[PDB]
Amino acid sequence: MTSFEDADTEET
Amino acid sequence: EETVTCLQMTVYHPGQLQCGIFQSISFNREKLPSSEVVKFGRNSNICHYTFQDKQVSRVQFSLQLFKKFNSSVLSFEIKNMSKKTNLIVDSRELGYLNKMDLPYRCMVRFGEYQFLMEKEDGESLEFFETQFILSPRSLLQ
Repeated sequence: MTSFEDADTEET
Repeated sequence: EETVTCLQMTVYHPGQLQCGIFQSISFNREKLPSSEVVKFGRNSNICHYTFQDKQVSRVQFSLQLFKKFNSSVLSFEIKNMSKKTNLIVDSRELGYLNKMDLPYRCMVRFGEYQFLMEKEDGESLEFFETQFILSPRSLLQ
């Protein structure tokens, strides 16, 4: 699963 | 102890009510020392103010005080920190690591966030306080 603080920044 | 500069920022994001965007933010006056650099980010580490948004860069922008050359009061400088998204301050876009001096009042914007900022001068030079305020409705138009 995804790790929130470290994730890439998501554009949309 | 003397009057203290206050920076007041009113925030709106549409759907601030949904996934606790602003969950991690205090809406109370805080007092801070001038030496500090205030950061705004998705990273709980190394940000005073944290936004729980997948779309806000891990660190988004930062504030930094100083005083102008012939001035006897503190001013703020805002620097962008997001390769991804530009920071628009009153219609001017700031790219990665661009910075500028803040007007006493301005709109700072990025993504769907909206921050309306308004500074009120103080005597003091070693502390300033910041206050967050919540806006029910969009601050444009």
